[PDB]
Amino acid sequence: MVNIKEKLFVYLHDPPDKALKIENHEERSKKILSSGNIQDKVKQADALSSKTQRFIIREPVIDFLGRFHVGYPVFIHPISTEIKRYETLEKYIDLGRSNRGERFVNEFLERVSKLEGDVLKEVFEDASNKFKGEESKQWAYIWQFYPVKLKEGVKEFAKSELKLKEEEAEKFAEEFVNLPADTRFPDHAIWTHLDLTSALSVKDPTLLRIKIVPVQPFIANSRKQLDLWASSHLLSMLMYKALEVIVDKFGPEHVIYPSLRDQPFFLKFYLGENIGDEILVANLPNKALAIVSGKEAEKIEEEIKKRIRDFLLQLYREAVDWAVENGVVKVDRSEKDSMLKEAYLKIVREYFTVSITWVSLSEKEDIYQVTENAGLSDEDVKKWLKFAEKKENSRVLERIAIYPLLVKILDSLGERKVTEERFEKSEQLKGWKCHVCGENLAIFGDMYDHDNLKSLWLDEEPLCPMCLIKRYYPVWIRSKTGQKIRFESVVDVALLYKNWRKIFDEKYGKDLVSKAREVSEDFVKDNMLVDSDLYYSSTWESGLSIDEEKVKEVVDFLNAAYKEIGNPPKYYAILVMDGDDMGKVISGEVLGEISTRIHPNIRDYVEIPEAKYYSTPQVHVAISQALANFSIREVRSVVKDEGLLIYAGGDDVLAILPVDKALEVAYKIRKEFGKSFENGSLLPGWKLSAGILIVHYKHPLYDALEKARDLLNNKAKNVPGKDTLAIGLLKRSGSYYISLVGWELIRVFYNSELRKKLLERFIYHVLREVDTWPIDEMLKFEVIRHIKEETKELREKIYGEIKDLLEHVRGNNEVEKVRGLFTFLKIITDAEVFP
Ligand SMILES: [Mn+2]
Ligand SMILES: [Mn+2]
Ligand SMILES: [Mn+2]
Ligand SMILES: [Mn+2]
Ligand SMILES: [Zn+2]
Repeated sequence: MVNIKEKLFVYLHDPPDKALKIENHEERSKKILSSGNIQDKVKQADALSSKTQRFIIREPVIDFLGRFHVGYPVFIHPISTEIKRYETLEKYIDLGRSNRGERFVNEFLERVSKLEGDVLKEVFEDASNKFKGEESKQWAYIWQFYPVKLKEGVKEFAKSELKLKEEEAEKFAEEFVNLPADTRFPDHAIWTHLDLTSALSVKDPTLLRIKIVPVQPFIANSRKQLDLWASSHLLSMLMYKALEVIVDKFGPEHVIYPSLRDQPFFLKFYLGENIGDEILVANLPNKALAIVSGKEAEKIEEEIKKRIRDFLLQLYREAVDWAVENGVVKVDRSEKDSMLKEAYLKIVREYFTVSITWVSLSEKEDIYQVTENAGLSDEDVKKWLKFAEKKENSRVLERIAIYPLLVKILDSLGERKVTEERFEKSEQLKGWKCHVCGENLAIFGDMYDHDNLKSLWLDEEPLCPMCLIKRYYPVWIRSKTGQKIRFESVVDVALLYKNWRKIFDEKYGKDLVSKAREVSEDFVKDNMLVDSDLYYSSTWESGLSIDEEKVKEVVDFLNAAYKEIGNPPKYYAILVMDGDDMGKVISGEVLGEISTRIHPNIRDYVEIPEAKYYSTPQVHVAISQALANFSIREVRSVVKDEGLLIYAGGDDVLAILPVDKALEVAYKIRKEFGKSFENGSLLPGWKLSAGILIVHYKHPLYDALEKARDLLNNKAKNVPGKDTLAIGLLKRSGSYYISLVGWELIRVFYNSELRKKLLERFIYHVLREVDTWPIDEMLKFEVIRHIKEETKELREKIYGEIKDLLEHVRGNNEVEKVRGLFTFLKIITDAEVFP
């Protein structure tokens, strides 16, 4: 139901360069739109936005080209409260004003508006050319690529017409595109404001919350890395199928969370853009927030559920066909027909529960009634409401004025629904269970004895419908995107340690392949080993799936290689990260004081309640965009091809890394999640906790994921103030070493001379002594004990370093701190884990 002209008008009610001049900005919007159409609903949208405002200006103006003017405008990070100044823009504007004054102002404005109009026209043309039939895809394309093409055009304008250097031009454009929407409260960029106006320009706008469950039972129950990735990615695809409805009916700017801008799924499967291996990463969470017209709410709920069910069923059908064709199931046409029986289709149908809930944004009601019935009543909240009541002179208001609490409310309701629908879930047939998961009925399981059931399946491994879908999914992604993950096995990731696989392939690869051929022709496929574990001599020594004792020759060959280039890495690392109190960040209760959000100069001219800063919807959109930038760009940039980044949607991250790269990667992802700005774009100015679990490759994956999630949720997030890294080493021995450590310790230790000496006895004795010991003296004794002019310096320096490191260790008393620090030291200094 998308009409592109009206959408362009209501969207560009304000110009992108509103920050540049506040005076007569509607006129510039009229010029930009003049290329398209002629410049209502926007009034209602503006009023609804105005209801969220928590200020009364006591009239001051902040503007680059203004004439009472209170100075140039800056940008303030919503979470960080860090101030970002438009340096290049400021300089150029100042020099221009100095040289030609007002004439320069009008001429420059006319030029800039001419450029924005041009770019808008070109983009519109591209949209109409690429998507002739469908207006929805057109608007999606325009909304997506407009700020980009604008950035390129402004960069060209600065480089050519203004004769600026490459760096200065890039800065000029990046600062131009990321201008604020309200110079008084530069929490958010102009684009998020445009998005909100367009979203709220619809009749009876309502807030829609979507949740798809279960995440963990589906994901964490994986036996293979490929199955894990498949699970995460399939979940993300389900969320994309859900959001596709919203994008179709309304547009991408209607989705508050997650932000759809630069989303690989949105770009590839909707805008048809050609995408690389970045599509392999799962960037969409299982929770979503959108703005939808009130009349069409239920219809859209049914439509989302319908699309998800249908997609899953088609996926299952294609899966069945694939399985029958490639020999995954050795079956005849009658049985193939039986594979699609109502029971299995029903399993597929009812596995995923989708809870959609909504609340009208513009239906007036008592603020206090809403919050009290909700139970969201703090001392701060009461003041926050009182200010609104006094400002609007009305006790009852549109509930959008209580937007943050509303979201909370919605979440609550959603949660309950999740339970209810789960209670009314039909029991599953009684039968033999899937060999992969062990919780779902296997196909043919109800109809056959276990032996016969085993005979029907490849490698004697019966599959449930969901696991069959899960097995077919990588082929499906390969067909739809031309992409497959670089590392299929967990051993693939483990062997990245010190480039062991590359070095070994280069030196002894062909010989290992040939001797493998000597043992059997099954082990070698496409001149490569069919499985990576065949790189280990142990696999050949014992368990295999007889043959001549030539296998032993291979083994000795491998052992010889191990003598020459070192032993192969049998350990890998699971990195699971999550943001600290993210919900409280979004609601804004943790974020702190409201005063910091205002431009410093107008602090006196504006009246503000003595209460917490609860997030306006534009702030929510801003933060969503920040999380999208982080997950889509930064995390993937850090991991690169050093490992496998399975999932990255907003705050939470899931990746499999080699043991050497794990700590660096985790620390750098945390560092980048710390940054407030990268170029023009925003980043989360916040903190996250993580869990790193080092596991032997033979260990069952589901248990490893369990212990990793355990490390993150029960260890790292249970520390006051959080922001901790929980490192666990689970040796084949069965011994489990856990160390709780602050992020800085990684950097300090990497810088420490202690590391240099350690890499090029002590730790064991320290752990032995701590338990019985009654401490700085106790430490000093041992440091002196294990470590001629040089030695006093080295003892003093390493004791100093240990003293520094102990500070960053998560322990409540020094006994704890030493135990943790030296547990960490035990973890790194393991000859088995770090050859
Ligand atoms: Mn406006
Ligand atoms: Mn306006
Ligand atoms: Mn999270
Ligand atoms: Mn970066
Ligand atoms: Zn299964």
